[PDB]
Amino acid sequence: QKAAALVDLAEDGIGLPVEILDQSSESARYYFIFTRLDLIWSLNYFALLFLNFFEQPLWCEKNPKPSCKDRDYYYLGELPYLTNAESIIYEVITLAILLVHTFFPISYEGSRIFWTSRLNLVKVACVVILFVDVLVDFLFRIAPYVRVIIFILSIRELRDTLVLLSGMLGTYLNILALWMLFLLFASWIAFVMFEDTQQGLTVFTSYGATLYQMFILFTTSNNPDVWIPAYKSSRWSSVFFVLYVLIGVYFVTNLILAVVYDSFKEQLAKQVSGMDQMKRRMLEKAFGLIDSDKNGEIDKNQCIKLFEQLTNYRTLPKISKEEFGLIFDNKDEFADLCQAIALRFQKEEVPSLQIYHSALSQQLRAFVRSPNFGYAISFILIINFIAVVVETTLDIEESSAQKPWQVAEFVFGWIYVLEMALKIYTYGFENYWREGANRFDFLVTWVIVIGETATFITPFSNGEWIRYLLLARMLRLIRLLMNVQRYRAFIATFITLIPSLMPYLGTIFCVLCIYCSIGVQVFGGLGNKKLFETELAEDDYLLFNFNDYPNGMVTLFNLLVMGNWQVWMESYKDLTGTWWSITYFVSFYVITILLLLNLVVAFVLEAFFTELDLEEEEK
Amino acid sequence: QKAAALVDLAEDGIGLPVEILDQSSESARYYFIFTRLDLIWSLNYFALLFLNFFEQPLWCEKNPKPSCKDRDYYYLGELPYLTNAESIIYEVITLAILLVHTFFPISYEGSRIFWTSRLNLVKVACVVILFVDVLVDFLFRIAPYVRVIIFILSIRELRDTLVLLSGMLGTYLNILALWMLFLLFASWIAFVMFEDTQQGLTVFTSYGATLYQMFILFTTSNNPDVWIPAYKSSRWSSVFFVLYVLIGVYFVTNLILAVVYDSFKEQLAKQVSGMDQMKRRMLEKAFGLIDSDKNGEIDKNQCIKLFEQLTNYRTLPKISKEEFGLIFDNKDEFADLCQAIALRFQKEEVPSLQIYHSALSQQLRAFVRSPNFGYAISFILIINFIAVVVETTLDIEESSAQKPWQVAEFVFGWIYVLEMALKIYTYGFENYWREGANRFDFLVTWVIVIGETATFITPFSNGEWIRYLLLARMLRLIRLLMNVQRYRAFIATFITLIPSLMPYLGTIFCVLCIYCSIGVQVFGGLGNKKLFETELAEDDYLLFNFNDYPNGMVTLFNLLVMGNWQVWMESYKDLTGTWWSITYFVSFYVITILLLLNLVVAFVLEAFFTELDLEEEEK
Ligand SMILES: COc1ccc([C@@H]2N[C@@H](C(=O)O)Cc3c2[nH]c2ccccc32)cc1CN1CCN(c2ccccc2F)CC1
Ligand SMILES: COc1ccc([C@@H]2N[C@@H](C(=O)O)Cc3c2[nH]c2ccccc32)cc1CN1CCN(c2ccccc2F)CC1
Ligand SMILES: [Ca+2]
Ligand SMILES: [Ca+2]
Ligand SMILES: [Ca+2]
Ligand SMILES: [Ca+2]
Ligand SMILES: [Ca+2]
Ligand SMILES: [Ca+2]
Ligand SMILES: [Ca+2]
Ligand SMILES: [Ca+2]
Ligand SMILES: [Ca+2]
Ligand SMILES: [Ca+2]
Repeated sequence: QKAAALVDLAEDGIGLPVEILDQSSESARYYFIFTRLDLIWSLNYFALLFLNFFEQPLWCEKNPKPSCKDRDYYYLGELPYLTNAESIIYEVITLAILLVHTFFPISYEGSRIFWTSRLNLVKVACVVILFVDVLVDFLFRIAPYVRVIIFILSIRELRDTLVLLSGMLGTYLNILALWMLFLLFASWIAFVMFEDTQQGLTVFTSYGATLYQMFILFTTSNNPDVWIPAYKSSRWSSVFFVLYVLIGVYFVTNLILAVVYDSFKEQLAKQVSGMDQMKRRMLEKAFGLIDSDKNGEIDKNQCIKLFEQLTNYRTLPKISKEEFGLIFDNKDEFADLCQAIALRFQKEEVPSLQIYHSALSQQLRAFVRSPNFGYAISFILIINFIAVVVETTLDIEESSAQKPWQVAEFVFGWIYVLEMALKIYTYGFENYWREGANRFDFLVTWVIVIGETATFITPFSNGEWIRYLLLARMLRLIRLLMNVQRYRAFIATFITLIPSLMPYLGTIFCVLCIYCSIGVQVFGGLGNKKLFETELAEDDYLLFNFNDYPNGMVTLFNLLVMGNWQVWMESYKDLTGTWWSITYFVSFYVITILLLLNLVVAFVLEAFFTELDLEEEEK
Repeated sequence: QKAAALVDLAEDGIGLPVEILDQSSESARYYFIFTRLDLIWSLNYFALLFLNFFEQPLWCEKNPKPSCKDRDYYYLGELPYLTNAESIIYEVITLAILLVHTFFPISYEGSRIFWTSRLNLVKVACVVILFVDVLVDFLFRIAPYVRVIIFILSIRELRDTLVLLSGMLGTYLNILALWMLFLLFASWIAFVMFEDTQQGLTVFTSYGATLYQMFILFTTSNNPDVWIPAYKSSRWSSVFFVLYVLIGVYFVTNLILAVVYDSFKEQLAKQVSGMDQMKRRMLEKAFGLIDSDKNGEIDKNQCIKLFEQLTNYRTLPKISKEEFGLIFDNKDEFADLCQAIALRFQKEEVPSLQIYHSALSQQLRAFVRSPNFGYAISFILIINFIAVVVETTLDIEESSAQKPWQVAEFVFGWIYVLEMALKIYTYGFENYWREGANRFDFLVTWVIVIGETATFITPFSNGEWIRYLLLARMLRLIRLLMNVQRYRAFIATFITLIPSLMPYLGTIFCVLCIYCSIGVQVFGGLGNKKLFETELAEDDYLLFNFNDYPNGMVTLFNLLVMGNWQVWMESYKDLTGTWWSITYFVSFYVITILLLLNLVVAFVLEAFFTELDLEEEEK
């Protein structure tokens, strides 16, 4: 419908999808049908992108290919790894399925328009660097790097997040320079102080070592341990370090975050503003198609229809009458009107789903929308909680009475696949997928049903571990505490934080994956027998990894939490012998600790502060 | 002057002193003269309060008074300590000088008014608990506690800061309860997971130990070390802890600060608002005395005088004329007028200082206010910097040529005592004390001159260490970088942070002093010979303190930076044997790490954010 090309586009303004094709000459118009089918394609790609990115943890390492002992607990590792005969198939498969997706934009874009767009040219550019590796691998250095790189821009949420980092990255280098001058100047005054004293052994390499130590003391990871010989020479030596750590942590390290916070708050206001201009680009598009006379304004009889399919197709406002004209007695105004319909009149109605009779289903559908059903599943999870605490508490007692209660938990898992099956049937798959909590339950109910088929066709620890975890589907009981006025902002922020922090937690995560590809290449060994035991002992327990990519992934996490992080840096230094290997650890800290982790803090607070002004606005 | 009782009070509104005596029937009026002399009394008390608070570090410990070996390196300590024969004198002296100060309010207050005021009654209450100890000490448990307690409220800046904590302390307990439930619930799911596995040795005491470990992992101080047996049993064990540390640090620990931030921002808006009502209480007081007719408004001829002694006594606006009435052609309006005079017309003029001739001094005074003098001392510190870097760099070379340059640094110290003596003479001691940088230099110039008298009457390390440090008087060269538009907000915040963070850094500091008095009493020993070596080894190097109050003060700092903090908590646990000694460490963390240190972060950012909107306002 000529009028429906705009109502559907008005709900696209409220729902906020993003596409940039101006002309186009549900059902709208031609360019839309070129892109419309991408949705199933996008859903199937979703699995491909995940597996493409994971082809690097499951990848076979590069240092085992030469000498010496092949696939041993020596130079430790723990995953399935890979055989290239079984590797290239996935390279070929993931690549081929990928290439269909990267050139699919030309369907809805122009031929030259696709090639000239900076997004699609780099997309195909990393698409051409992964094909050459595959051909050469068939008959390996920067091959995993394009996996994560083609992954970070394969998703828009990670892409706009990386762009947000760019605008604030410039001011971040200038404060790092001042941070460097502080470390530089503080290292100087510290070294001269302790050249004619006993701590000349810690300042033996002098400024080169004393800057390295004042740098880790800036992280306080070695606070009582780095200046303990000086504190043994004179008690008044501590006066310097409490002075330094004070300024270093409470003055320096604090206002560093205050920079990111403001720079992040600025760039986020830049992103949502351009998001508004983009959203209005569809709203002005919809209006521009119903204003045929180009005068800039629409008539009554020309807008009574636009409301008429807005009240029917999308949301529930009112009913049209002959009193329509009784209530009666521009381009930029229509956008505000639908945005006002978007907050009050808007409650996205059910899409279809049938060639079927409502009769037999009509019973179940009304009794399931009743609030008493919401209380029923609630009490079912309460009686499930007191049930789970008994099965688990009978494992610790080791009494064999853990068995009868643990099979009753399986019947609880059947209550929820019933609940999943009856609720998706009584609301529609799209309405059931609209709310965030129901998407979760669906995929966690489906991790139970694949467990049931597996656990019972396969044949305790085969069933206890795989099922007792999914009591996490009883975690929406925490929404109860939002009724308490105190904890409302806390839980409501946290709940709204879990998804909103995920694009930022996936970005910092991809950094480790680039970093782990580097650590694998540069640190393949570990002189494995005399340098391993001399370097670390209590920390050799810690440095039992980073010879494997998952081992490297968990140890970058240990460096990401910064818990005894310097024991990896100081060791891999003397495992390589040169001071230039600690740069990998200095570059890590600067890029993720002083930057990415400082960023996610400002996001949480700003998200919490936005939750405050929101609950303040309702009253 | 009847008119001058109000202009001086109007500058008290702009300068913001605080006193609460309504009637009073420089020179103002009777109640003021009762308080006016307190200024010299307050300056002398300033030294008394400092020494009173320090009578606890220099205090002789309590566990050495019984057995066994008296004053040995055994159960280690390092300060001068105390002999009670030489202790009580300072008790008697500090007490007697104190009591004069605590009852001095009755001079300007009413007799019943002093006794009924909650401030003065508790002031005298801790004044009566310190007198009983002194009498009994002459012929000891809660005696140091009233030192810090009578100190935290002896200064208004620490007092209003403690009050700011009170309004936000209530909501802090409720989030601690949710933090406790997270630790509780996470400890549960963690223990049941690892009861039938190898990590049953770390979860040997089960929930009691696993909560204790998940609590320290929440601090990440033992991140790679606490779950290393589980990661050795299965690689998929790390999936749980990365999940937990993620939520624990990035979700939980973050929004905890977001609470303090908002609660701190609220209570700070409460403090400055009541500060404004208090400031206006003097402004409405000054107006109320020049409005004799009580109608609420003042005449021209009645306000032309008030401006006439405002332009003469305090600041420089304009000149009165017969054109005064040519420019011409209420209570709440007059306050805004002087506050507008306070930002534009206001530039606090020089107080007197003489019975002397300006003649011989009139030369030096005009040549020192010239900008070329500011460039002269600037180049003098630049040539001082390149001078200091050579003397120090000749100590490291150990060449005897360090001597001639190091005596030339003494002549630099004479340039600055000259600069101090000529500048205080050409501006007045009060103008020289008005600016914050000049107060600093004065006291650091005076730490040089006491060094000169000492260093030369006493007779290298006797002179190098005591003088090369005071190159810190060349630190105002950092104000240069404020000319660079990038680093302006950074340095300007930092400079405005150093004093503004001091009342908050003194508050957290006094907490350690209460806490150290506790650690001394409860932990006097260290079974010193078998439990010391079995408890800690690498950490016995760390646990070489907390048997002395300064030793306890530096180790609470080590716990304050949270660097390997659990090694003190876990040890003093098995040094006492009971789990209830770790509460001292849990109570510490909660009170200062999750509360006070989270607070000083919000202050820095808010101070930095206020510096941003300030530099934005000038343009
Ligand atoms: C690594 O090599 C150096 C060794 C000593 C010094 C100075 N020598 C010291 C002394 O004499 O006290 C300490 C000190 C210096 N400058 C200061 C300024 C303020 C406070 C302390 C100092 C500078 C450098 C730096 N070079 C060489 C290396 N470069 C450099 C290296 C990496 C990144 C950026 C850089 F640019 C450029 C300049
Ligand atoms: C210290 O003693 C206990 C031992 C076990 C439990 C519970 N037993 C566990 C189980 O069976 O899994 C773990 C668990 C419980 N409750 C939960 C709620 C949510 C998640 C996990 C749990 C409770 C307590 C607490 N008592 C006794 C001690 N008190 C208590 C002690 C200090 C401060 C405040 C308090 F109030 C009051 C209630
Ligand atoms: Ca390959
Ligand atoms: Ca020396
Ligand atoms: Ca029209
Ligand atoms: Ca057991
Ligand atoms: Ca490890
Ligand atoms: Ca005493
Ligand atoms: Ca089991
Ligand atoms: Ca009047
Ligand atoms: Ca030397
Ligand atoms: Ca120590």
